[PDB]
Amino acid sequence: NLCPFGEVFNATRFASVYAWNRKRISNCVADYSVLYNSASFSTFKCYGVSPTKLNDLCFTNVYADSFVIRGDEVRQIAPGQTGKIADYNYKLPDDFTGCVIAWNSNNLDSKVGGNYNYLYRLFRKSNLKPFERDISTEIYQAGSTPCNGVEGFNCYFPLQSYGFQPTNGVGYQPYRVVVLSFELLHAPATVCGP
Amino acid sequence: WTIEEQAKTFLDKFNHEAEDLFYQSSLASWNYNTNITEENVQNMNNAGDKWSAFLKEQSTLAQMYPLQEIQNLTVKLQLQALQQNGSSVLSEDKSKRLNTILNTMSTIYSTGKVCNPDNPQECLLLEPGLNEIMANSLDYNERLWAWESWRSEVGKQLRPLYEEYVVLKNEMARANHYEDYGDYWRGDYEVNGVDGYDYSRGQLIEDVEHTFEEIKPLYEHLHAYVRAKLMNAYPSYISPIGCLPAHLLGDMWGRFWTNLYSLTVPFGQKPNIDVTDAMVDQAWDAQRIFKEAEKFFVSVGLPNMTQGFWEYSMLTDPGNVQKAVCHPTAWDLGKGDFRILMCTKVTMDDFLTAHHEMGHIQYDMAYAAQPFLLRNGANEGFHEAVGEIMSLSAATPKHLKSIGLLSPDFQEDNETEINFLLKQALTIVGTLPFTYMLEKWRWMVFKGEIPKDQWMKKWWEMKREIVGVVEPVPHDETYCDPASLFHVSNDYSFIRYYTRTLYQFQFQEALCQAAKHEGPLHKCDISNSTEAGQKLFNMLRLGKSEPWTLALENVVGAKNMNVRPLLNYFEPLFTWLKDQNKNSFVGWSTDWSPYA
Ligand SMILES: *[C@@H]1O[C@H](CO)[C@@H](O)[C@H](O)[C@H]1NC(C)=O
Ligand SMILES: *[C@@H]1O[C@H](CO)[C@@H](O)[C@H](O)[C@H]1NC(C)=O
Ligand SMILES: *[C@@H]1O[C@H](CO)[C@@H](O)[C@H](O)[C@H]1NC(C)=O
Ligand SMILES: *[C@@H]1O[C@H](CO)[C@@H](O)[C@H](O)[C@H]1NC(C)=O
Ligand SMILES: *[C@@H]1O[C@H](CO)[C@@H](O)[C@H](O)[C@H]1NC(C)=O
Repeated sequence: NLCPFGEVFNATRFASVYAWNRKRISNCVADYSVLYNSASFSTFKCYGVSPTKLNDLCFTNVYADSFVIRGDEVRQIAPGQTGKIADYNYKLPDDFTGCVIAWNSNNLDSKVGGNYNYLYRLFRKSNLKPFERDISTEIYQAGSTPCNGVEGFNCYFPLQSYGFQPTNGVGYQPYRVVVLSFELLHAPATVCGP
Repeated sequence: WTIEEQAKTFLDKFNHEAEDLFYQSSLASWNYNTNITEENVQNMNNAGDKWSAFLKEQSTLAQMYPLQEIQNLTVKLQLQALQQNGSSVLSEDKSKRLNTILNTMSTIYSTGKVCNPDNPQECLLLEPGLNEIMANSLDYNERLWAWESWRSEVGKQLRPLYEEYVVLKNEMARANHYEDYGDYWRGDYEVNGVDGYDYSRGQLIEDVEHTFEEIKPLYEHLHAYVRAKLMNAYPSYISPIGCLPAHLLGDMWGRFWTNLYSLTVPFGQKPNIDVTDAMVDQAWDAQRIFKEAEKFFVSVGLPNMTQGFWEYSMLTDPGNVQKAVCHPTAWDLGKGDFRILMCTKVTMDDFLTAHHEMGHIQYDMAYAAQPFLLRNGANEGFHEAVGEIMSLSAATPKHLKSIGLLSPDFQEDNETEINFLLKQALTIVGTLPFTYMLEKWRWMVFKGEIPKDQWMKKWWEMKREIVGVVEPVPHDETYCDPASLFHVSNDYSFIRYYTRTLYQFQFQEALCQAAKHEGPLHKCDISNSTEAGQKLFNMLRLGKSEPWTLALENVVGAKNMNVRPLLNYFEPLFTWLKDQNKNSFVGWSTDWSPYA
C-alpha cells in the first residue's frame, strides 16, 4: 500500500510560499530510495538521517510541505538560515530532522510576460517561529503614523509577486520545494519503509 | 524607526517592485534592437512608459526622506539616484514626440540604405556594406562616395529630428535642475556627500581639457606620421601640411584609425601582428571568438558566461529575415539575464571587441547582487574601461601566440614591438581627439553656444583644429554629420570613451603589478593570473556603491583621472615617431581643403 508522494511531487499546481501546503501522510509504505532516484532534483538534503536509512525506519506521520520560491532562495529552506523566506514565510527548526527537496520548475511556472500568481511575504514585524504559517494581509506600518488598512507613505502591502519569465537567470527562476518532516509519537508507526 | 530606517524599508519595497518593470522594458528593447518593426517600436514605447511612470511615482516618494538625516553612505547613494523625477517631467505630447524622434533616428541609423549610382538598385546598408568600403577600400573616389552618400542621404534625414531632440532633451534637463542636457550627462561623474572625494560636474570639463593638453604632442606626431604614409597611398590627394581628409581614416568617421595599419605598419617584413588573416586560415567563426574570450576570463578566476547568455545573445548577423541594430552592445536586462548583441565578423577587430564587450558583461555579473539602484559602473568611464583593460592583454603578441594565432617560433623584436605600439596607437590615441571634439560640439550645442545655422560650420571648424581632419566636400546646414554616428543618433554620452581610455591604463598598471609582470606595460598579459582577476573583481563587485573617486584610489592609488600611465605605455613609440618625423611636417594648417 504505497504512499501518495506523486500527489505532492507531481501536482499540477503548487502553493505560494507565504501560504505553503502541508499534506499528512500515514498508513502506507514509503520507498525513499525510489524517490531519491525518481527524478533529477537540484536539491535533496536530509538532516537527521539519510535516505537509505529511512527505508529502515517507521514513523507515526510524515508531513510534506510544498511551495515555490526562487532558486537563489532554496538555500534558505534549511535550519539556522535567515532572509526573507526563512524569516517571513517558512521557518525550519534548528533541531530539524527531515529532508528538503527542490527542482527547477521554470518550464511549468514561467510564462512569457511573466507569471505573477506566486507570492511571498516581503515584510513582517518579527520572525515566524518554526513551521508557522502567516496568511495575514494587514498593511505593514513602517513608522508610528498608523496605516488604517490602506497603502501609502511608510505603509506597504506585505505580499508581493514573484515574476517568473522563462528567460530569467537560474537564480531568478522558480523552484518547486518539498519538505518532509518525520513525526514519532507515542502511538503506532503507520508509515514505514520496506 | 528613524528616517534612515524608513528609507531603508522604502528602498526594500522599491528594489522588489522595480525588478520586473525594468526587466520588461529591457525585453521590449531587446526585441526592437534585434527585430525593428512598428509593432516592436510600440511595445518598447509601452514598456518604457510603464517603467518611467513607475520611476516618477517612486522618486517623488524618495524625496520625502531628507538626506540630511541619513548617515548610511550606501543608503544616501540610492536616494540620491531618485532625487530627480527623470524623463516624465515632460508633458505627454512632448514625451511621445521625444520617443518618436528617438525611435526614428535609431531606425534610420540601422535601417537606412544608399544605392549605388551605377546600379540604381544595388543598395547598401551602413553595416555591413558601407563599413566594409570604409575599412578596406584604397580608392579615393569609392571612399568619398560612401562617406558622402551616408551623410547626404541619411544624415540629412536626421538634421531636423536632431534639432527638436536638442530642444526637448534640454527641457527635460532643465526640469531636472541641470543647465542643459550636456550638464545632465556630465552628472554621471558628480560626487557630493563624501569629504575629500567630492567631484563636481564642472571639474570634468577642466580635467578633460587639461589632460588633453598632454596628449597633443603624441597625437601631433602620430598624425604627422600617418599623413606622410597616406601621401603615397593617395597620390595627388594629401597636402603635406594639411588635415587628413575624413573619408580616408579607416572607418566611416575616423573614430578609430585601426584600419590604416596595413598602410602605416612601421615594419612590414615581420610576422603579422594583425591576426585577422591568421584567424580566417584556421576557420575561426564567431563562436570560436566568443569561447576564446570566455577562456580568457576564467583564466583570471572569473565565471563562465551563463547558459542564457549563449542561448539568447545574438552573436552574428541574423540574415535578412530581421532588421537588427548591429552596433556591439553589452546588455544587462536584469534578473540574471545577460546578452551581447553583435554582428561578429572574422577579424582581429571583432576578436578584441568580443573580449571588451564580454568585459562589460563580467562587470554586470559582478555587481548583480548589489541593490538595484547601485547595479552600475562606478561611472560611465569605468563601465567602458573594464573591457578595454582586457583587450590590452588580449592584443599583445605574447597572448596571440599562446592562443595559436602566431607561429609557435614567432620571435619578438624591438621592431615587432614598434609595430604593435603603432597599431595600438592608431586605435587608442587616434580616438582621443575624435572623442573630445565630438562631445565638446555636443556640449556647446546643448549650452546654446552654436546658432543652428552654424552647427555644421562649427563642427568642421572643430574637426580641422582639434582633430586635424577636414571634410572632402563642403557641407550646408542641411547636413547633420554628428548624427551620422551611432552614439549621436542613439542618444548615448560620448565622453565615457575619453575618460574610459585614461582609466584603462591606470587600471592595467595596477593589475600587472598584481600579476608580478616584469617589464614595460605593453608586454603585460594578465591571462592566468587569479591575483589580477581578484584585484579587478573586488572593484567590479562594488558597482556604484562607492563614489568613483574612491573606487579608483582603492585600485590604483589616485582619486582622479590621470594621463601619465597612457603616455608611458606609448613612450617607446613616441620617441620613435619623433625620429621618424625628423624630416616631415608636424602639425597641420586648417586652411587647406581637398576641394577648391
Ligand atoms: C511523477 O511522474 C512520473 C511520470 O509519470 C513518474 O515516473 C514519477 O515517479 C512521479 N514521481 C513520484 C514522486 O511519484
Ligand atoms: C519580429 O517581430 C514581429 C512582430 O513585430 C514578430 O511577429 C516576428 O515573429 C519577429 N521575428 C523574429 C525572428 O523574432
Ligand atoms: C516631480 O518633481 C518635482 C520637482 O521636484 C516635484 O515638485 C513634483 O511634486 C514631483 N512629482 C510629480 C508627479 O511631479
Ligand atoms: C551602509 O548601509 C548598509 C546597509 O544598507 C550597511 O551594511 C553598511 O555597513 C553601511 N555603511 C555606512 C558607511 O553607512
Ligand atoms: C596559461 O597561459 C598559456 C599561454 O600563455 C596557456 O597555453 C596555458 O594553457 C595557460 N594555463 C592555464 C592553466 O590556463
